[PDB]
Amino acid sequence: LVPRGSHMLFQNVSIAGLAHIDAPHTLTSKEINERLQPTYDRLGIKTDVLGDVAGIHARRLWDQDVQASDAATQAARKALIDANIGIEKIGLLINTSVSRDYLEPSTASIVSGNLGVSDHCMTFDVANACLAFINGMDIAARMLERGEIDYALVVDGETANLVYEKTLERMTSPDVTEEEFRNELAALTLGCGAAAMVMARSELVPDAPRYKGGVTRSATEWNRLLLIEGIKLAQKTFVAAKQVLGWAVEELDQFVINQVSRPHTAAFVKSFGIDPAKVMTIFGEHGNIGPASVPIVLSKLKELGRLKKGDRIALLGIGSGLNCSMAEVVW
Amino acid sequence: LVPRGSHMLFQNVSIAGLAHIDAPHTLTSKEINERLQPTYDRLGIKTDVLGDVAGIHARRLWDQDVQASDAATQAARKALIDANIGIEKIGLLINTSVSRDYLEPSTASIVSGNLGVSDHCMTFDVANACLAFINGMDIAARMLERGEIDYALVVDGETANLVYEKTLERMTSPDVTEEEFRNELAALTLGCGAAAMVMARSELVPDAPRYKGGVTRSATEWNRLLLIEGIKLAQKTFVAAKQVLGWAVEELDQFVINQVSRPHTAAFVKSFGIDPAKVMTIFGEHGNIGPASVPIVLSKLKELGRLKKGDRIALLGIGSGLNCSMAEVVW
Ligand SMILES: C/C=C\C/C=C/CCC(=O)[C@@H](O)CC(N)=O
Ligand SMILES: C/C=C\C/C=C/CCC(=O)[C@@H](O)CC(N)=O
Ligand SMILES: [Mn+2]
Ligand SMILES: [Mn+2]
Repeated sequence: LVPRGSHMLFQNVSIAGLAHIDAPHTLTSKEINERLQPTYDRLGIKTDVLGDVAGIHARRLWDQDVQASDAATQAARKALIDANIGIEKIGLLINTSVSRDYLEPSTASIVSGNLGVSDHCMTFDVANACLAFINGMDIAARMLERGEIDYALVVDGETANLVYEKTLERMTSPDVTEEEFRNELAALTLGCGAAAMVMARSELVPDAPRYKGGVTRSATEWNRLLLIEGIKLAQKTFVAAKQVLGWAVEELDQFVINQVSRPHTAAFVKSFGIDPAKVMTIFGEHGNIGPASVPIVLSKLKELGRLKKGDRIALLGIGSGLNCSMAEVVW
Repeated sequence: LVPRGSHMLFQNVSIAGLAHIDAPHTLTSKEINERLQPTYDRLGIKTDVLGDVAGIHARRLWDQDVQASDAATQAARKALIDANIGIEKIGLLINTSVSRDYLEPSTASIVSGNLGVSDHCMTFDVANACLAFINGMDIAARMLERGEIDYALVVDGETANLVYEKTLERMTSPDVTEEEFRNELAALTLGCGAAAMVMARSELVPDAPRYKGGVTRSATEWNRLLLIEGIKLAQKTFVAAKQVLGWAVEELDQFVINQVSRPHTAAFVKSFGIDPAKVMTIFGEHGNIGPASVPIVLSKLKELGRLKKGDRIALLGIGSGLNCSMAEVVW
């Protein structure tokens, strides 16, 4: 009768399985710079924007022409093994990546066809920049909590090889200006990789990690500056999380944050007073893997044995929109 | 304790408002053919594939460079007027179109920024070829039924002007073959338009039309032939609808079908024995408006006064994937 925050949390949703793929090919910003060196000179910038401003040593790329669906399929296979279940159990598959095979059909239907889902499995894509994986988890959770399905797959594969090729080669043309060159430059922090998660009704997977859900706030009036507005949005979203999830910063055990740049992380951790030891980071070697960053970090934590039963894990993203979501997992 | 179909239907979800935009510029297939006539000759095809095989007289195009977000925004404004509510009531906005402004941010966040949504409004895109509008209605319904929100906007704007321009001009090049030309040709059945819907909790809008929900089946192994497999998927989806919604063909008052081609409609209506008078059609003058087709047809029905309290309306789509969804509205 009387609402309270805790009421809209999910009670019967768990994480049954989780996997990630690291893309194989390391590319350093050293190599990239040396390719860029003559156009650094030409325009006359002595600053190493990548290594020094952004703090990115290197990112990973695919070795072949891997399509988003290919990478998601691979991660999906691993996550079904992690969960110990066959594909015939899956009732929903959502694809959440920014990289997409086609305008249509959906990338989800391609991954579904690859894995061999049943004729009962519902499939669609969600797009929301870096927050989409959290969006897809929530959409699946609502079907699970209702009892419409028993298992769901949320997948995300990212490719940046073609982005680099076009952009690297603009940023060595004689006809490029500075406002041009500086804009294009952000393209070169992006990285490749993939992640997948199997979610389930908790009674099917007793004592699996629990997905409680979370909150979203937006500042779509905004669809130096991005950083400031991002932090302000995140502060407001943190209040909403206090109100629903009962969060205090000191009671949380990990912060799984979308992975952008050393300054952006720095600003985030200071502004909320977080112990940086509770914020695993991968941008400096993997670059920014977009919406796949969050589950990839969570999967790496699990695998390095860094999580334990009862840990409170905060998943959080600030994304173009602007949008900000925060959700809790209890390991 | 014991499941039954009716259990997973929505009890507290209504349609509060509905609007469509027709794109202004008529283009006939006559004109298009006369532009194509010399390359009909060259390859030596005496068949009028558009007018005779597909049955499309004409489609509508935008007069200016209208972006998907622009068209959705317009339809959205109309639907909020239809519903008699301000944008500050909206807690969710989902964009379901195939046409997209950017890889990111989401088209939804752009429409949201245009309308002026509150900082509480969650926004994201869904992509699933022609079925997405039905997918977005269902996603919103689950949030509404739970009580997470009170009002949602589902929007869809489609643009095809640029598709035509590139394609028309391939299909007049000297270097085009027949397998090429025939493939490209399907591009020219597509049309422009937009639709928006306001959904709400039923107690907020007493005696509004009721959204019950529906069912989905897939044949993603398939991600002349498409037609046959489509009908077979639809027949299986109809069985699922019988099992959940209790459908019989004769008990339904309208069939709101995604709008493809005269043969595809024909095959559909015969295979299920539907009275063609219960299947409003717009493809012959508007072409195929993709996922916007369904709500656009529903909006036209309402406006021509063709629906009455208690009418059972079947929304149905067969889409690339292959996927098939069917849902019920009770007017
Ligand atoms: C501090 C606020 C900024 C963090 C947000 C991320 C911006 C840089 C990116 O990584 C974007 O691609 C994220 C996105 N598109 O949603
Ligand atoms: C009879 C089965 C075929 C009907 C399906 C539609 C195919 C033609 C189109 O209109 C596609 O664009 C639909 C789609 N992409 O989901
Ligand atoms: Mn290599
Ligand atoms: Mn005109």
